Amino acid sequence: MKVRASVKKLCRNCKIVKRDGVIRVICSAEPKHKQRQG
Amino acid sequence: VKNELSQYGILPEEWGGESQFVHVSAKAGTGIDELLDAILLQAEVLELKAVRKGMASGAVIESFLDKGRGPVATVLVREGTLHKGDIVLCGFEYGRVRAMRNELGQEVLEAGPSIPVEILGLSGVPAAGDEVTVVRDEKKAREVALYRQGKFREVKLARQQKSKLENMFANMTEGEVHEVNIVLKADVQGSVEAISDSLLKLSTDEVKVKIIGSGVGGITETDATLAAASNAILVGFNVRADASARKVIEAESLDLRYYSVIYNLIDEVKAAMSGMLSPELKQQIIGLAEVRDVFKSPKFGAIAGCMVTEGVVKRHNPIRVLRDNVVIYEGELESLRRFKDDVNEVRNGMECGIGVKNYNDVRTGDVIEVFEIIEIQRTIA
Amino acid sequence: SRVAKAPVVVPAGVDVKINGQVITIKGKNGELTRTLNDAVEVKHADNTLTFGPRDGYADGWAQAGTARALLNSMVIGVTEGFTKKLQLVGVGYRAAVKGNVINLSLGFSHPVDHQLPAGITAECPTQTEIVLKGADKQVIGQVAADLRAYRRPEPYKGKGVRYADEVVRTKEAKKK
Amino acid sequence: MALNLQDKQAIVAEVSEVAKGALSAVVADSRGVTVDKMTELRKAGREAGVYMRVVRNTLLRRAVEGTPFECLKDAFVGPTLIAYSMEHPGAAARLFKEFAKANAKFEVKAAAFEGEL
Amino acid sequence: AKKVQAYVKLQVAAGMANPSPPVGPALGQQGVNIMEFCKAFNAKTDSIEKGLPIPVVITVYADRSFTFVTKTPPAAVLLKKAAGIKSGSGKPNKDKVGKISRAQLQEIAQTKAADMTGADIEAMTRSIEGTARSMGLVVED
Amino acid sequence: MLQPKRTKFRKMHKGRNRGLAQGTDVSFGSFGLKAVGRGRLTARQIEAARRAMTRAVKRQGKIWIRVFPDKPITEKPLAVRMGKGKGNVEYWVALIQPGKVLYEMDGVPEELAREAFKLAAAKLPIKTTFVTKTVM
RNA sequence: GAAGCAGCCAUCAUUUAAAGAAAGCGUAAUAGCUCACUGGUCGAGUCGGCCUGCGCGGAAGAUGUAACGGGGCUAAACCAU
Repeated sequence: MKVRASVKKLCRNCKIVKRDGVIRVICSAEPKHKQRQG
Repeated sequence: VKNELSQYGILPEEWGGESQFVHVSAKAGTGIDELLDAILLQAEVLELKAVRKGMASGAVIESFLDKGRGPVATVLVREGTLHKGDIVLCGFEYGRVRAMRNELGQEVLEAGPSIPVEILGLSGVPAAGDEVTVVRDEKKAREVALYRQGKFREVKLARQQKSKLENMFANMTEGEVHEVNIVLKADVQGSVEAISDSLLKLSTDEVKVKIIGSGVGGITETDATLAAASNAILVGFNVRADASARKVIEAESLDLRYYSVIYNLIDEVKAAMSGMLSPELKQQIIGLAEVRDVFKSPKFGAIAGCMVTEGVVKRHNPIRVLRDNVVIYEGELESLRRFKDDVNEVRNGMECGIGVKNYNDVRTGDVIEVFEIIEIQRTIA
Repeated sequence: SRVAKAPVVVPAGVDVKINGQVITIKGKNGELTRTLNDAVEVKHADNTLTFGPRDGYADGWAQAGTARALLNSMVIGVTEGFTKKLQLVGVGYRAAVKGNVINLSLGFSHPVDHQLPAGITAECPTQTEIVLKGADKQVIGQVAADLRAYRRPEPYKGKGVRYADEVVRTKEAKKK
Repeated sequence: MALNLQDKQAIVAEVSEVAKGALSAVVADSRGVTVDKMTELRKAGREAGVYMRVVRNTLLRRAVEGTPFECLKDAFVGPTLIAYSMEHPGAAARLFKEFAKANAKFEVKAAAFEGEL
Repeated sequence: AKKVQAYVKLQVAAGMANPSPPVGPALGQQGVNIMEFCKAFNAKTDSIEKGLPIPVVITVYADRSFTFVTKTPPAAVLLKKAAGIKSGSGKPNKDKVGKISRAQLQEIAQTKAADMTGADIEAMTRSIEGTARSMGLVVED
Repeated sequence: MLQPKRTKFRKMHKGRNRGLAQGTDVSFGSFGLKAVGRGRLTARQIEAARRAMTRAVKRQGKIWIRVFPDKPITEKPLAVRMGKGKGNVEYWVALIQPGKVLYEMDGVPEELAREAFKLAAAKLPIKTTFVTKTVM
């Protein structure tokens, strides 16, 4: 998945949730939107 | 399979009008008994009444060349009793039959009304997929054949007229011309006509690929001579070279391939066209430099002192000397001098000098854009 | 908020045993079904297991709703049981059940023979469906995931192990 | 959203009137289709949006106050999303039969299915 | 009937009739029924008028009296009876092809009020007006 | 880009940045953008920042530009030793003190003016904040 | 196999509780499966920002821990008293 300094978001079905030291981007509708870092 | 062919007009079994289906196994290999009965049953239900004691006729399955037995053809005879002495006319091919030869049993004298038999001893190679008819006399079947040669000359003049009026030009309309030529001989004459069409199918407009001199059978002296005369790749299917081709090949070793599978041939013509293809597209800056303080020199006329403002400057690359979106002067980077000495390369924030042969046109505050050009090599698909 | 602040029900003939901080419910099926507890206070009150924050902690409601969901699921586990059918999409795939192992052939040369814990049991209506029922939602869900692990869903053709509720998420083959 | 105390006042005087009369509706919706209600609507196109409207009015916690004492027989609401109608000629009028023949496909509960006098 | 799972659906007015290939594998799965043109569209004509767009729904079932998806001629009968092609404008357009009025065009297909949902009259005119902005018959304020 | 038309002189002293900015009030915009930090604002920056929000609303509204690049900055070539006279003229800079209103903007809705400065903000090099017109 | 979600155009309104000629998966396309919007149910807090205090990520290097002096500490830190 993507790594970027900013989370930035994409769509309303992107949840935007922390795991440990690492934010993830979890999108039910779209794995293309997947990210970590933040 | 039964349901999916019940979505089409194939006459499906029971739900449709009944082309009968049989369920048997050929990939694994388990009989097939039922299928053999079904094939017989359809042929018994059909009316197959045929002359067994009269005259002979039929079609040519596949034709090829033998180098001890001559041009030959495998001919299925529809109408019974092709005899030992009969005169035959197939299209533009004629002759009295010398002998008849078969793979179920070697020596054939009088044939059935449903069997393929090889014929041998003919004038040229008879076309596959059309009609052989026995005839009254040999002399008359010269005269018909010479009329059919007149017909092939009518088809020759038709194919000669067509190419000029389709696009005005003899060949290529636009100035960016590229072509590939090939010289092709397949062993089977039905094959040579079919796969040559598929090699002219795949072409793009920019690089055009074309057949010159399609052959049947072994490579010969004159076949190698055509690709020596005008550059082309010389290929043959199961076809291979003979001694009089080898004599030309050992002198000038043209592109010579005797082959494996047709897909690799269709790939290698595409590869040849791709190598043929014109190669470059990308134009991208390396550096930008500002001019100040002109000097004069007998080497180049004027010398523009420069300071490179951005990017890298290299000895030979194209340049654009510009002020405010006009190109003031044009060139290729001629002289790169730093401080007092000509040097291979210079990077931004550095004093430079440059002058170009027949440059005397310096204006301070003009800008040089030096730019890199990068090849890409397009590939046909 | 709201459900972490709610007492959870005791349907009689459950064990409802508490001994230190373990909570051990056997009931209407199964055995054991034991959880161990931390900073969630809890009061048995006949028809409920009533919860609250324990002494000096900052995790009131946030530990408690965990315990709320746990002792709920233990009561549901001893009564109803958990999960559903694994279906086999992808032609030629086959499930063979035995009391120890769910064996699958998912295109692999070696047979998988996947072993099943005793608090769960499994079933074959068909050679393609595998149904299972059992004591605990955490353990049965992990077993379904271990089965799902062998051939994961793929959006090109959907081959491998589904649960029959996840998205197909179809992606077109781009020869175009 | 809505402040209940000021909002309910305007509604009840018009809404309550249908219940008081000779007959009142209790039409419902669940696993059917709205396109069939738009079928009953193109029937109500004939009467210009009055008699056969099958009005999916269904509020109870912002509206339909209990001040008249005979209106709560037909005004209960829940699952099976509720709809009203309009009645004037009365005495088992033949206007109903056009609504009636569509009941083959079901479209849940309808007027006088609850067995009241 | 009670099944809408698989069918094929077309517009079949005048010489316009049929989206291009019903003789392909789209309709070649099906069994046969004659009735449904004569059952479904053909109900509503003499209660309304002539100059109506014509949709159709093709399917087959055991009782031979199956459930119509489209109940009716498509709404903009007021435009389509008056002008254009029988299915409609005969071309998509922003502008150019016509105009809509409030002095003489109201009453032309007044009978389609009986099987249009479009109810009392001032909203019934506006409901066909947006359809006519689709078709192209736009008029300045 | 942008530069003064005629020299008082062709080079300048470094100077200092103590004290908060004088120009902190919105003149002509409904909205604008004010600088929280301080720093050097290039002529490439002011060119870029105007270009982006112009493109976004295409031609809607009107902008004012309070900032101006007043003084030059000089810079040394790579090869030269220290000393040997002051560097040559290289670019033009708008030096700003903290609290300076950089841009102002009027003829758009509120959120679109917020977007326009959000877009412009990444072209700007230092910390900024959004402003509303108000009174004395 | 198009009737909102493969295309192109209209860039609007109707019927209407409420529903934009409809945002997605889905269907061969509708439907299926929902959103937007509201009814029933349940039950009190609910939603988005702003100013400041202290953290988290952004954080990859060269002989061996190797950027609290070390052990080691959640007070043996930090802030205020």
